[PDB]
Amino acid sequence: GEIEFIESSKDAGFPVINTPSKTKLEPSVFHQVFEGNKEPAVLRSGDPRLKANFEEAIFSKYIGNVNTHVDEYMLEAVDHYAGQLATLDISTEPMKLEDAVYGTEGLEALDLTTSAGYPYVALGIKKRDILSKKTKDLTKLKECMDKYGLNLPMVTYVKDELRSIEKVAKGKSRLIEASSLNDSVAMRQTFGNLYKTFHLNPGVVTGSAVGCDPDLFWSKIPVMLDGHLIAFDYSGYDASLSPVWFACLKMLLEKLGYTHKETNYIDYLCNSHHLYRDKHYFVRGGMPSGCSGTSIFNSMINNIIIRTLMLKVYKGIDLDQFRMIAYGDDVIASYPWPIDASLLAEAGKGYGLIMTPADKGECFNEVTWTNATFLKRYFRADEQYPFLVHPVMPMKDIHESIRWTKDPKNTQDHVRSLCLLAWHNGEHEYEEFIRKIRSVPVGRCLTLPAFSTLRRKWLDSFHHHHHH
Amino acid sequence: PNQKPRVPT
Ligand SMILES: [Cl-]
Ligand SMILES: [Cl-]
Ligand SMILES: [Cl-]
Ligand SMILES: [Cl-]
Ligand SMILES: [Cl-]
Ligand SMILES: [Cl-]
Ligand SMILES: [Cl-]
Repeated sequence: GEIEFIESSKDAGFPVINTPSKTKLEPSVFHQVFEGNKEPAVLRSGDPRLKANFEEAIFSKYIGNVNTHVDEYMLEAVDHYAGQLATLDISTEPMKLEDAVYGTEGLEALDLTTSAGYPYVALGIKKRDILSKKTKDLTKLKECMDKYGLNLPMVTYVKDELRSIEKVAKGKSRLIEASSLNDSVAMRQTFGNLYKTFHLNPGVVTGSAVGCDPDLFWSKIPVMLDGHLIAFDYSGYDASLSPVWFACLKMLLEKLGYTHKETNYIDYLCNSHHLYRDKHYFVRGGMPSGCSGTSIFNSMINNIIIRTLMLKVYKGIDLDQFRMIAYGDDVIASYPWPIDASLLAEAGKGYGLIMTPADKGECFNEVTWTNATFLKRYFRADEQYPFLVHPVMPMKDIHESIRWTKDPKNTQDHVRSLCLLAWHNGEHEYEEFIRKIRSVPVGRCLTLPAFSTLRRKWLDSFHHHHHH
Repeated sequence: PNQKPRVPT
């Protein structure tokens, strides 16, 4: 991805986006109880913790584009992955407006708490001023869609979230795009059935984990990925995507039955128009993280990429024996024979991708079930029921999270969520977590689950059939 | 996979 044109918003009539410059994250009541090194990401140029130029850092992931045609390797990769998706019978029929907006099986209701994007943010019009959970009203939305139309600019925000000491110092804060409510809606109508099918079918057929429930999904992963594991990381995946990968994504959707006109929304994601504060700019390539379906599309593209690299490096590869599960850039895969990921990384580099060893490793080492992580979680077989696998979020991560809050009024939900993550670390670690939480008065005002209850409910969850 | 007792996190 690359920035192709920048201008002062006022020269083109756009008002300045008044995006918050102060973090909503504050130290929580548990900040002193637990240890941690993460702090809120830098959100403004003047941050005294900066040790690099902010604006440069944030836009630096737009490393450029490789200007290539869709090659032979890509074509076979698309064909192989389209073959899997075909077995899913994804309907390319538009999703009915109400289903797209207010919720349906496999596609949660449009989040009414996130930004409505442009022009709404400039007019003080919030999603809630247009939409109604209670009434499922669509009259106002339609007025809005007709009045303002589609293909509106995206609003660029700096993601307000915890980051490592090093990422704070380097101003390496993440940018997310707020698609206009009009474009979000039109995209959910166009691809909603694909979103639903993906959400209902995490695994090796969609090659996606988007929308999965790790508590349940983890036990399936080693059944699905039964060869020698393959895993590696990308650096700035989203912004590194060149247009060629979107071209591949468009071919893939066409094989699925989408018309050329329907894939036009992919051009909207690729060659994009943004507002960042007082600037207005155009980008060619790069997935604009935050728009409708970005995790799904990123995941689909990853399926094309990895197959492409294997086909390129290993001419004798048999893709029918390759398996992978992606969540955007995050991947866990397997092949029955050992595969040299450093080789795949060099191939990727020729395609404008930056792949590094898994988990900040120095060498493309062997990935084992002991060291493998996915969605930041390790895999640990239950001691009593070996076929059940615990998703293990490191206690360090749980500690980082508990020390800060964006709204202390949600302490109960926040802590409960962390408890659902923590117990997988074991009874001793859990009792210690709980003891430390209760070492401050707020901790004793909370309804915290008992370990035995967590374990029991986890074991019972595997009893209830799940719709696919 | 590894079991918790055999491997920690
Ligand atoms: Cl601690
Ligand atoms: Cl944010
Ligand atoms: Cl799941
Ligand atoms: Cl990162
Ligand atoms: Cl080969
Ligand atoms: Cl059971
Ligand atoms: Cl299931």
